[PDB]
Amino acid sequence: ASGGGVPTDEEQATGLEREVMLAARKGQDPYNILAPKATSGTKEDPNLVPSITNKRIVGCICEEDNSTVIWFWLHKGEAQRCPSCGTHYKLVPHQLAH
Amino acid sequence: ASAAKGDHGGTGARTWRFLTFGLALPSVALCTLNSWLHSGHRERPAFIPYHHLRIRTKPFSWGDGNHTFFHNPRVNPLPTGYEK
Amino acid sequence: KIKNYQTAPFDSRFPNQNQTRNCWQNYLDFHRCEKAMTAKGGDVSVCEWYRRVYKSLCPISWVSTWDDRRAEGTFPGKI
Amino acid sequence: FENRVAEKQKLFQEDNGLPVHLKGGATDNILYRVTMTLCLGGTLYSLYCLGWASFPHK
Amino acid sequence: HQTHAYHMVNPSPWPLTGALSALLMTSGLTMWFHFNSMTLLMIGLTTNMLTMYQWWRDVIRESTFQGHHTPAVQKGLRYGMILFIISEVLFFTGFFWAFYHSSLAPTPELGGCWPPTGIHPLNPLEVPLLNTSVLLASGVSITWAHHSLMEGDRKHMLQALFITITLGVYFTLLQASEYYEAPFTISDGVYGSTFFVATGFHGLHVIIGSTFLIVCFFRQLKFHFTSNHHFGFEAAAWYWHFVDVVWLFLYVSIYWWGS
Amino acid sequence: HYEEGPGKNIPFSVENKWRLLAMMTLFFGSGFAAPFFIVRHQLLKK
Amino acid sequence: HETDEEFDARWVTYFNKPDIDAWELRKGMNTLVGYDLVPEPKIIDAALRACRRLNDFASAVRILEVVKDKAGPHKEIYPYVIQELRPTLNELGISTPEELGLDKV
Amino acid sequence: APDFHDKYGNAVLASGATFCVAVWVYMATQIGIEWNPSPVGRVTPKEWR
Amino acid sequence: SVVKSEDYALPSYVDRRDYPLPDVAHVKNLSASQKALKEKEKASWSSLSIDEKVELYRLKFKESFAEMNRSTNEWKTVVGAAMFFIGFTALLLIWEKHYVYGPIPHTFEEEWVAKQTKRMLDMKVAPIQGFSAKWDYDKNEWKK
Amino acid sequence: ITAKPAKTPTSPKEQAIGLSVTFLSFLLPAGWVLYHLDNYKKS
Amino acid sequence: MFINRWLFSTNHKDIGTLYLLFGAWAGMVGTALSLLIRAELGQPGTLLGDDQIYNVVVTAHAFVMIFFMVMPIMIGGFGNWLVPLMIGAPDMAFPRMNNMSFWLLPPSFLLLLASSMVEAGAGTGWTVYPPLAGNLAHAGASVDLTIFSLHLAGVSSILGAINFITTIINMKPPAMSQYQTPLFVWSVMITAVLLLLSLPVLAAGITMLLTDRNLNTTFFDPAGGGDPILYQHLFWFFGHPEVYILILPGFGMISHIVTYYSGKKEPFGYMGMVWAMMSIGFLGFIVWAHHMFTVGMDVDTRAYFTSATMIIAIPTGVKVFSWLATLHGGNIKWSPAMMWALGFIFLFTVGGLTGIVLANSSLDIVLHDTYYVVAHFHYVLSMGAVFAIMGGFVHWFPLFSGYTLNDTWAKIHFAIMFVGVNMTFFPQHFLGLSGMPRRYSDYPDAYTMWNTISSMGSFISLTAVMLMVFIIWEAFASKREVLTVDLTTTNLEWLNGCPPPYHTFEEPTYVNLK
Amino acid sequence: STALAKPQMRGLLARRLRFHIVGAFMVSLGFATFYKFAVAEKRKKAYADFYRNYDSMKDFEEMRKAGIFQSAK
Amino acid sequence: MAYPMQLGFQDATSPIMEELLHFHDHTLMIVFLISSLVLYIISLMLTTKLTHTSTMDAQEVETIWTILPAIILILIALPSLRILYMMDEINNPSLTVKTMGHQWYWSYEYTDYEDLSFDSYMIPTSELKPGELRLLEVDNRVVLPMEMTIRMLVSSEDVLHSWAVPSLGLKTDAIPGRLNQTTLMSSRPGLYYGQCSEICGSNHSFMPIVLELVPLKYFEKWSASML
Ligand SMILES: CCCCCCCCCCCCCCCCCC(=O)OCC(COC(=O)CCCCCCCCCCCCCCCCC)OC(=O)CCCCCCCCCCCCCCCCC
Ligand code: HEA
Ligand SMILES: CCCCC/C=C\C/C=C\C/C=C/C/C=C\CCCC(=O)O[C@H](COC(=O)CCCCCCCCCCCCCCCCC)COP(=O)(O)OCCN
Ligand SMILES: CCCCCC/C=C\CCCCCCCCCC(=O)O[C@H](COC(=O)CCCCCCCCCCCCCCC)COP(=O)(O)OC[C@@H](O)CO
Ligand SMILES: CCCCCCCCCCO[C@@H]1O[C@H](CO)[C@@H](O[C@H]2O[C@H](CO)[C@@H](O)[C@H](O)[C@@H]2O)[C@@H](O)[C@H]1O
Ligand code: CUA
Ligand SMILES: [Cu+2]
Ligand SMILES: [Mg+2]
Ligand code: NA
Ligand SMILES: [Zn+2]
Repeated sequence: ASGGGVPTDEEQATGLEREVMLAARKGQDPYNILAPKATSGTKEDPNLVPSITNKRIVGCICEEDNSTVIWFWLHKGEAQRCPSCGTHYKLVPHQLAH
Repeated sequence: ASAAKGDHGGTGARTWRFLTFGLALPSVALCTLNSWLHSGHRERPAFIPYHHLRIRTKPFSWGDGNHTFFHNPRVNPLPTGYEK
Repeated sequence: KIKNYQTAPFDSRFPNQNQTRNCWQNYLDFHRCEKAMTAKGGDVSVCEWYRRVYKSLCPISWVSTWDDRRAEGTFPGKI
Repeated sequence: FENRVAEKQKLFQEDNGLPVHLKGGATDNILYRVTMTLCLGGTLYSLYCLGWASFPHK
Repeated sequence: HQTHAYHMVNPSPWPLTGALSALLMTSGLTMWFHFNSMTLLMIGLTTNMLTMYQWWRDVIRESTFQGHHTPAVQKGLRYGMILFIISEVLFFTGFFWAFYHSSLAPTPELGGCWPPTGIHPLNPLEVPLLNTSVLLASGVSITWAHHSLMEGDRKHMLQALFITITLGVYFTLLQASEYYEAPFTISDGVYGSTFFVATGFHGLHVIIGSTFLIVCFFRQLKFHFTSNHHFGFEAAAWYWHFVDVVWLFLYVSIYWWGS
Repeated sequence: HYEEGPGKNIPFSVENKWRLLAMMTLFFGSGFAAPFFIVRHQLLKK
Repeated sequence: HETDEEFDARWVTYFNKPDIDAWELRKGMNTLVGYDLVPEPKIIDAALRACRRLNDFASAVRILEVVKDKAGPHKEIYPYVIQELRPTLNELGISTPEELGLDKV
Repeated sequence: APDFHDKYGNAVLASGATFCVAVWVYMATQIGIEWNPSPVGRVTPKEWR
Repeated sequence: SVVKSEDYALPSYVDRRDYPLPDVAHVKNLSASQKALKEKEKASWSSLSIDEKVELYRLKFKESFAEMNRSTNEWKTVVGAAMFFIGFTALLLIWEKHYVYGPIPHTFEEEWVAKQTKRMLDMKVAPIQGFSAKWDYDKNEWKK
Repeated sequence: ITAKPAKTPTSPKEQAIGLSVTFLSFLLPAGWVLYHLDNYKKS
Repeated sequence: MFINRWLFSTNHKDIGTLYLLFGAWAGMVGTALSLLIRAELGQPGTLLGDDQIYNVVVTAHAFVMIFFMVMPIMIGGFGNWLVPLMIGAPDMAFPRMNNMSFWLLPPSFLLLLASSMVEAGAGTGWTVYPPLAGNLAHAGASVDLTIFSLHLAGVSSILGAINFITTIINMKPPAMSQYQTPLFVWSVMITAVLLLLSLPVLAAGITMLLTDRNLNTTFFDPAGGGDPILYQHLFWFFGHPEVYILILPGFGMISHIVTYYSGKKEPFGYMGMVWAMMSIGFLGFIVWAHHMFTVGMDVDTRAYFTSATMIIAIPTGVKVFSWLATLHGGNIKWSPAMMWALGFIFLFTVGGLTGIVLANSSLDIVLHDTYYVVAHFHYVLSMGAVFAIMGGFVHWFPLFSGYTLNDTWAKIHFAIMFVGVNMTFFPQHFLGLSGMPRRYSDYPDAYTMWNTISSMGSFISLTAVMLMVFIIWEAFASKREVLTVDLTTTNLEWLNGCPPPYHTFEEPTYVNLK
Repeated sequence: STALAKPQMRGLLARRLRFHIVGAFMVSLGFATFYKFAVAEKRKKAYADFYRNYDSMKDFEEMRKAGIFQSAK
Repeated sequence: MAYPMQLGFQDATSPIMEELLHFHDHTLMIVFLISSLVLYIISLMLTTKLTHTSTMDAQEVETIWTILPAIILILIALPSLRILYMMDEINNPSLTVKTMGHQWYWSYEYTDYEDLSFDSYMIPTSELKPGELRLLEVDNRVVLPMEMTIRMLVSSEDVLHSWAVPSLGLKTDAIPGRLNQTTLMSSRPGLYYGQCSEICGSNHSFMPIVLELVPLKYFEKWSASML
């Protein structure tokens, strides 16, 4: 009626599929599968933008449902503000898979 | 329809095998029966060179150009009638 | 028996632009009728309306092909 | 049968710079060369045939 | 190093060999229909098969062996296979439309009736009904295969899949034997034309679907599939259900209603 | 890896503007001329 | 959405913020000139004084420029605006574009 | 510093235009093109039968 | 002041009437007197001279509104050049008429046309408005 | 858009050359076929 | 290295580059065919002395412009360069399949060339209607080579459609919904759904024609009970969605170019523009028998197809008015791309309007198969589409190459092309009203003057085309490298520089939810 | 030296649009008027007048006598 | 026939074609107002230095621009479909004539009483009589009674063709295996010309149609003499 013999992802998943699986398990998202949640985005509480280098593109949707997305390179250093709405973003660089 | 049986507790592998061997394959056995029983050569009809049938606007790209790909001499007449 | 024929009148069975079935149906009616008469030793003259209607409507080459196929025994409609 | 997928995962993740279609070894090369020879040869021959068919053969 | 989950594919020769194999098959059918020769066509068919084989072999290397199929990749491939089945359903729709067009308005050359004068249709309650039960049964067994795999059951997945494949082969041999026995041909007017072209492209799809399930059978034998990650098997099942539904429309339309 | 940058992401050379002129000439010129030589070809078969 | 008086006061306050920074100066001016109006002298007055607090004489002249620009073909508008800002201009020592010859092409 | 247009504009405009008018008037009137305009107000009808 | 390709990701200068306060100053490295000028700008602007004020504007901005909005003579090169290539086209058409086209049908001969026009009027071609409507059949001439 | 000065400027003379050679590459081969159409028609 | 890059590509941008090159070269073939057409008609009498060759030229002109110029440029060329850049995606979903869609095109084009070289070519019209396209009135390989050509172009565009739908649905940033993607990316997704659904039906119908010609089937042959008119329904069931496929990516490009050179952050009424493209794409499936108003169709069927065809004007007008509203209030930059786009707004509107005159089956009786239809579709299709392609090419050329065009030369090119196409096609309206049939190698004498002028306009557009080739050479010859580009904050495709690196978005963009 | 009166400073673009859209509607009425009279009614009157006293037998006799017909000399 | 420099339709010979002219005049006036409103607004949007670039609300203006077209379309569809149903209403013809297309000539059959048929070929240009029209004249014209409703039935004995007479408002495809019907009524005697309107091979341009419309008594004698 039953019996086994089929591998599981735990046993057999490899390469990037396994990396994504093992990160999900720890609740981390190094391959950017999820949407980040906004902070209040003030100068004291900037949105924090992980990157592996010293600049990353940010798209800001200034208000919920805006169809227009505002795009700009976010550089390592002091917080920058969206050119449309002023919300603050600060880059937090570096590293990944040990 | 529900069909006329019951189960729905869960449609797992055991349930689908139960259907495979208890409904699906038994149907196939029945219809194999019924077919191979209404089989046996029905007697062929008078050839009539109807112009809407046995079309030949170009020779076929095989054999002598005038035989269909799965030609059966018993039941497929040529435009000029059944083969000798 | 009610004549003065100019051409085939409008027929509400075939009210659209494609008139192929009108020509075909009157050809069939004529020959069915003429089978019935000729056989029943009756008289072909009652079949005349259909002859008039199909001669008006049917391309000559179609009447002529269907006539050859009747003689040949390969006409596909039932008469 | 036994599960040899781990062996295969190691072969294909070997850091030798080969592209996937050649990473299985010399046989991938032979099959690649037979396929590309037939496509290119058959393409030269279709052109020949168009050449032939482009002209009346009285 | 990327930090998205998508797959950058190695540069590959298979797109160009598949494009050239299309050129050789189509110019080869031209040579076969017009210049009395099969040479170009045999080369095209051979390159097409080599291309498919290396191409899908690489997809498996990328997934099973290299781990490039993350969930985002897999979701892509799901949409891809559904979009493809939709294009095939449309291709079929044009042949159904040809069938209905000819049969609902039979012309004078036919006798003005459907089935045309002089056509003797197959009895739909004979081999045609057998073929319907054989394909419907293969929809049940393949669903059993799918639940066995998801449940981790290697031997029953295998056995349910083998049974699915045997039923596909049986439909193919029954239909091949019907084609031979049929008293009408593809050259018997629009009756033969619609019957054989519609059922023939459906027949081709059964053969392609059974080859797809056979590839899954061999991949299962080598343990490629995990109980949770087995998209090639799901794609083959979707395509098989597609072929089963086209069959049901063909059976109701052409064999039953058009008899 | 592959060359990148202006003039390098294309399958033709823009290194010399006169050799590129010749190339663009042959390329566009051969597409434009082809239908003329096809008409001539058909008129010459009879 | 609001009365003219409320719109103007919103913008007056905006530019009057004492510690307004350079980014906020440029964001205000760049957003303001997107609207279908020439800014009231009172708005302009606040933005010029923001330029003062920010030690930026260049942007004060540019602001006067963009006023003239936003009036398009309505020639009467800019001199009316300058008329009205004259006490501020005198007080802060801001020269007009025309006084610096920056209106010639 | 004058650009191309400041230097050559007037010249390109005036000769392009003269040239264009000249060569079209010549093509249209001197080389035997048959425009086939209306006969109305211009052809005297003549017996044909 | 030199802009480089490697700077594409950084905020840059632009002169636009609709973006009057750009993201960066026109002049980024100041000379020593430009610097002291910046220093002076921290005191009353009434103590700056016209040239100092002009030169404070030019360090922040590249062109003034008057300048960046100026009209040009490009329209003359565009229109005269387009006329020129249109005129060149006519050389092509003159070539094609001379070397490609042979004689047109005999039906365009003047005497054929006069006869054809009479036959069109005898058949009353377009009698309501188009053609015969334009002939006076009483006075035997084109209507005035 | 702003751009750098040309790295390999194309002077008016060089432009007249590239323009003239471009035009001939479309005009001459087609000229030749069209000029000889009768030679083709009556073969 | 070269073979790996350019023959084995799996890169969206390079594949896009090859599609642009292929389409450009096709556009030269198509142009040469159109000039042959207008030479034949340029004076009364015969030029080619061979009307089977004239009809082969007419047929090839249309297959080359549509399948080998417009679709590859717009969907293969701009679609591939722009769509992944505009959603921050690292490539297409199926980057290796993407490259078969490209490579199937040269063999498809070679088949069409072969059909015209063998026998007497296929002089059928691009509709390829039986019985003229069947094995008695067109015996021999030419028509079947045309059918195979279209099979290969069909598989190309069907695999393309799957790849673009998947890419656009699956690969945007996790925060961006569909109502945050750029109008050009929606215009592609909707073109693709039309291609996915319409091509398989063209494929079924031409396969039935292939089997009629070669396997003694009789789908379209009345001797076996078939019907020529079944073929027209299958062809136009595809052929009407094809015309929307040919314009929809040009409407996406126009929305981008007008927004940009109007100095605006966004197109007026975004969701109205999404809705208008979806509405047009949907209606585009229920109108096809307006191609068949004289085949003998029932009066109620004509009334329905007239009314359904007209309705398309409503969502199309929302687009036109929304482009005007995007110009409205703008700081207008009179660049050469902007001029292409403004000439597109006006000339597409002219042509859509004569399409609405033809939608009236009563007037279409008299206009069908005359030059009024040829005039209609050269406005809305040949100019609409061509002006969108030229505006997109001049606009994005510096993104794709890293080099600027000479704008003066490009304004000159526009002026010349504008004069040419209007001198060419405007008189064709008079020819159609006055009864001149289309698909004719010669015409009654009364049609000479408008045909003469139309042929001279053709030569003007030829000059514009030679000039374009020179303009592109002069750009690559001079190598002026791009330094700065405005409005990148709302034109994501420009933000990685010109030309962007081989791999872009290896690190994806960061977009918050909130 | 007198003060400058305060002018309209807001909604100048909207004002300009309203004005010209209105003027465009006027011009549309004008053109329809002209066109009904110069094309549409002209046509109606041309056909009406032509047929009012038309005599088809007389028209035929004139054509017959000009020698145009195959069937009528 | 068309005449040199013609801009619009051939003058109407039938009450239907007259209707079409008036319906074309109404629709063209719409087409010109719309295309010139669009050109005007384009010039209007491009001719001011005043700017407004902030986000604009669309949901007010989109009403005008949906309702107003919807109304215009209805105002075209109303007269359009009136004509359409009017062409379609039961006609009672006095005569029926068949035409068969062939490559490349027409044949006509008048078989209501006698068996009359003949072929109608273009007059070659080298054989035209002085004053006759290049590409338009035929040897044997289709003679027909004037001021009488005639039923024309159209078919083909080879590829498609299409039988058209622009001044009578007529065009009906000619399809082998199919008999299409249309009706013809001329208000006037005269010669009315048309040309084949569905591509049918190398001589598509060279198979015209000429109607010769004359009083019934001429038609009757002409028929008798063609037997
Ligand atoms: C090329 C050769 C030109 C020949 C002209 C006619 C000769 C008159 C002799 C002869 C002396 C006149 C006496 C005869 C009366 C004719 C009776 C008739 O039955 O009449 C029926 C006629 C009426 O035709 C005419 O009344 C001709 C005028 C053309 C319409 C207006 C556009 C003006 C532009 C034309 C310039 C050329 C190309 C540019 C056009 C640009 C594309 C539209 O035939 C048509 O319906 C064709 C219209 C096609 C539909 C397109 C509609 C939208 C067009 C664009 C509007 C743009 C707005 C501003 C327009 C903006 C201007 C750029
Ligand atoms: C880009 C390609 C393209 C496009 C987009 C269209 C758009 C339309 N076309 Fe056309 N069409 C062709 C390409 C195109 N067409 C081709 C190639 C053929 C011929 C095929 C052949 O036989 O070979 C053809 C043929 C064709 C015919 C067949 C004519 C015949 O053969 O007799 C018809 C019939 O209705 C038709 C109608 C329309 C209509 C109503 C539109 C509408 O979609 C246009 C809607 C647009 C507007 C109306 C203008 C913008 C709107 C406003 C400014 C709002 C206000 C307007 C109103 C209220 C009216 N077209
Ligand atoms: C048993 C299950 C069926 C499998 C089919 C077996 C045969 C070979 C392979 C092709 C399969 C499918 C293609 C469908 C098209 C053609 C008809 C085929 C269906 C069939 O096989 O029909 C047979 C005729 O075959 C014939 O002509 C055969 C001619 C073979 C030529 C193949 C056709 C080539 C042209 C088709 C190209 C297809 C292009 C489609 C492109 C896809 C769109 C992108 C019927 O035999 P018969 O003797 O007439 O009648 C029986 C009387 N005893
Ligand atoms: C006698 C032969 C003559 C017949 C002619 C044609 C021949 C037959 C072709 C049969 C099709 C074989 C397809 C084999 C595909 C195998 C590769 C595969 O299935 O690839 C999978 C991805 O699926 C994927 O690409 C999905 C791949 C989609 C394949 C779609 C196949 C249909 C092709 C149809 C051709 C149709 C032409 C129709 C004519 C009109 C791999 O991912 P997983 O399975 O999740 O594995 C990963 C796990 O192991 C990790 O834990
Ligand atoms: C639709 C597109 C075409 C547009 C118009 C083309 C414009 C013409 C460009 C010139 O083309 C040439 O001109 C010739 C004459 O002017 C030819 O010489 C011919 O004429 C001679 C002199 O009459 C001889 O010297 C030569 O043999 C020769 O073949 C000829 O070969 C050709 O290349
Ligand atoms: Cu007969 Cu066209
Ligand atoms: Cu359409
Ligand atoms: Mg037609
Ligand atoms: Na000609
Ligand atoms: Zn923001």
